[PDB]
This record gives sequence, C-alpha cells and structure tokens, in this order.
Amino acid sequence: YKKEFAAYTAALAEAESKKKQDGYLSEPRSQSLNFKSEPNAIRTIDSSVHQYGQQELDALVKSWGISPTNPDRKKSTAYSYFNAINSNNTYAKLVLEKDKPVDVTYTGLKNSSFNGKKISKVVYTYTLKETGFNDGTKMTMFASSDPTVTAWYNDYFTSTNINVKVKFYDEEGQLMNLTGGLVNFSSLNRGNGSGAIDKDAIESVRNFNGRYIPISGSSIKIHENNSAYADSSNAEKSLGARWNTSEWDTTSSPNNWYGAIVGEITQSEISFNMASSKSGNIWFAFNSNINAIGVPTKPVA
Ligand SMILES: [Mg+2]
Repeated sequence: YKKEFAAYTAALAEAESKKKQDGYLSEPRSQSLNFKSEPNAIRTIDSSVHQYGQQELDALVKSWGISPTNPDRKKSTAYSYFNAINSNNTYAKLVLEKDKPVDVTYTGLKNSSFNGKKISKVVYTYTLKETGFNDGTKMTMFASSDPTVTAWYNDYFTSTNINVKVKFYDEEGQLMNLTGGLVNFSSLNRGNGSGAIDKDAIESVRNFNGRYIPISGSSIKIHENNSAYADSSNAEKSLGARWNTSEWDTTSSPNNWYGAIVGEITQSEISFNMASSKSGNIWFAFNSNINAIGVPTKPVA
C-alpha cells in the first residue's frame, strides 16, 4: 500500500547515506524497469538474414583460417573458443557484415514491465562497426533465445566493435520511453584473456547514449565517448585485482558489482557499442538485473 512507499523512501535515504560504500550507486536511484528474465520469448529474424547451421558456420569460419588445424596458436585458440559457443544450437547463428544492421525481434514477453506498464516486445539491432580480424568486414555473433541473456560475440582474439540499438514496445505496439529505468552493464572483464595469447583481454561498453551511474568501488571506470571499462586487471589479484574473476563474476556473487556499471536510460532508442580486444568469446547480457546494493524498486500508483 504505502507500507511500500515508506520502505522506498527509507531505502533511498540509506542509499544516499551509503553512497560511497563499496557496491552502492555513487548517486542514489530507484528501479522502475523490470526486464530480468524472459526464457520463453519468441525470437524472430527477417528471412533476408541467413541464420546459419552449426556445421555450415563451422566450415565457413574454418575457411577464414580459424581452424583447429592452424599452426598459429592464436587461430586454433580462436577456433576452440568459437566452437564452444557454436555448439549451443538454442542461439541464432549470425555473420555480421560491416555497417549492415540486423534486427532480432523478441515477442511474447511474460515477465517484463516499466513503471507498471507491460513490455510485450523488444527489438535489438546489431551493426558490426569494426573488427581487427582479416579484412575487417565480417564477424560472428549469436543471438540468445532469451532477450535478457541477449548475445555472445566473437573477436577471434583480435578485436570487435558492434553497435546495438534497443527498442521496447507495449501491448499496443507503441515504442516505450524507458527514461530513468536502470540497466546492468555487467561482467566487463579485463585481464581474463588466454594466457597463451595475452591475458590483457578487455571487454567494454562504448558510446552509451544514456547516463552511467558509477558503482562505488567497482573496477569499471568511465572514459571518453561514454565508454566504460577497467583500467587494469579485474581478473587476477596477482595483477592487482580485488578479487579473481571466479570470486566475483557470477550471477550469485555478492561481489559481482566489482565488474559492473549501471546505465540510466534517457531515450526511447537505446544505443551502445559492445567492444572487445583479445577476448575470443564475449557474453554481453542486456537486462535490468543491476548488481549495485540498496537500489529500491520504485512503487507504482
Ligand atoms: Mg564478461
């Protein structure tokens, strides 16, 4: 009733008091966005886009030199990583062409809402912008059955930069403005690379068209062109990390804020770039499951 609004006001007061403590939002906020888990969404991609078979894509990537037979350990390691993600056939398997957008549309959302209004549909647009691999023209990614799990992409241990647009729609098919809703940019690993290639792999979010809220104590810092990443290893204590990757980078760790930053939405069309260097495989989840401590849910009406 108002029991809630009182608890909301109390938690917000505590959040301002504990601003500077590890894991708290540096600026207190509440959460109006509920976009947490959608395991039974319907995924649709336009017939113009080729959704690859497992063997088909395997042969194609091998044809580019990313093969288990390649004498260059970088390329055979690139393959090994690629094979692991290509083995999950619940993903839609895509080859992105540079500057050619691809929409992945999720419908029949069951669990999601913004400020009491049901979210029925979310559309992701993926556009490869740059890659260090071969002639810079193509790269593989994998679109999840669940829009909150979202995507894996590759860089074949070079680098990749993919723009993502996100648009959410209500029951009436209208574009929703989720301004003020909070999104989780999580698991932004640095230093978790292949020791055979380069441990200093870097996962980042670039060109975010919202406003980041730094999490106090987090390894993830903001940089020019609204780009969030760590400045040194958050993977190994022996290279300065507070925790080894396995101690913080899970959905269940109380330390998982250590590799995270919060994004506050400011536009109906959300935009950011997923970017990696020397990572092989990158899991990029986009959801409202913020890792920060003491963020109350904003009550409705
Ligand atoms: Mg990660």
